[PDB]
Amino acid sequence: VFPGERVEHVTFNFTLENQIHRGGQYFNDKFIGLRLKSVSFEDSLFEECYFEDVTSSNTFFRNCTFINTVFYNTDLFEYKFVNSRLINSTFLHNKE
Amino acid sequence: QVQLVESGGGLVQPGGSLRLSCAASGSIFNMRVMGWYRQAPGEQRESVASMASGDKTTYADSVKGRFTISRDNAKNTVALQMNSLKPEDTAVYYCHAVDLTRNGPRVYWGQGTQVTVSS
Ligand SMILES: *[C@@H]1O[C@H](CO)[C@@H](O[C@@H]2O[C@H](CO)[C@@H](O[C@@H]3O[C@H](CO)[C@@H](O)[C@H](O)[C@@H]3O)[C@H](O)[C@H]2NC(C)=O)[C@H](O)[C@H]1NC(C)=O
Ligand SMILES: *[C@@H]1O[C@H](CO)[C@@H](O[C@@H]2O[C@H](CO)[C@@H](O)[C@H](O)[C@H]2NC(C)=O)[C@H](O)[C@H]1NC(C)=O
Ligand SMILES: *[C@@H]1O[C@H](CO)[C@@H](O[C@@H]2O[C@H](CO)[C@@H](O)[C@H](O)[C@H]2NC(C)=O)[C@H](O)[C@H]1NC(C)=O
Repeated sequence: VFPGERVEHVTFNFTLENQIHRGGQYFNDKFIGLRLKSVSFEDSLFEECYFEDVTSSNTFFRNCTFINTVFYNTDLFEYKFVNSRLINSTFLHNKE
Repeated sequence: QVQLVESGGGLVQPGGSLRLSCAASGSIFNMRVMGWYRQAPGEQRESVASMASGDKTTYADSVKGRFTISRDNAKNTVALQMNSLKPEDTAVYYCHAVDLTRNGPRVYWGQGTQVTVSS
């Protein structure tokens, strides 16, 4: 892992296999159609972030301070989501 | 604030169909156009389906061969084509909009419309 920085609409539309991305600010995120396996985010922040479609597997969120985040279609549930601060977070749709 | 429009409630027979059309106006900036949810007596809203962005869609597995979604962005509308309306599966149907503007994500909900089944 390498320390993450603050990216405006990162829209990292490529798939990741790295384990961790410790350090995150991610203001106005625009992630779309990214397939994480074995990926983790620790000590990360998300404001006005947007997830379109993530086929996440074995990936969990730790110490993530979501604020005003909409996920639309995702594989994220309490099972794949570790304890962390979430406010004004919405999960419109989910997949099996 | 985006004004959303709800419609299409009432009695339909199994084998018949209804068009529940979502529409919205004001402050629309290439939005994810309203998808559909089913509200039961119990406090909860089941996902139905969405064709909100691009030409792609996700339908719930629970609505396979029952709820079909078609979208016309040039109009900011979504049409739910209700079919296979088995008598027990009634609900209040809701439009769920997502704002993709410069101030970040925002969402809107309508009051919903009640659909029942004729027999
Ligand atoms: C998500 O964000 C919205 C808006 O940023 C939050 O809505 C605000 O929630 C607070 C309670 O935490 C409430 O504040 C109220 O505002 C009036 C405005 O005149 C003011 O007299 C008081 O301060 C009153 O408590 C209200 O529901 C709402 N306020 C505004 C200005 O929108 C919402 O709380 C956030 N989500 C969560 C889970 O907190
Ligand atoms: C994923 O991101 C890549 C890289 O930004 C996009 O590829 C670019 O497409 C544009 C517009 O045609 C070009 O000007 C660039 O040369 C491309 N860059 C690269 C690195 O290939 C790509 O379109 C994005 N794909 C999706 C699905 O969003
Ligand atoms: C969870 O993460 C937050 C920050 O993302 C941690 O709180 C930070 O702690 C450092 C300690 O040097 C302070 O400088 C920061 O100002 C704090 N930030 C916030 C937002 O509180 C917190 O310690 C982490 N907790 C765990 C259990 O990992």
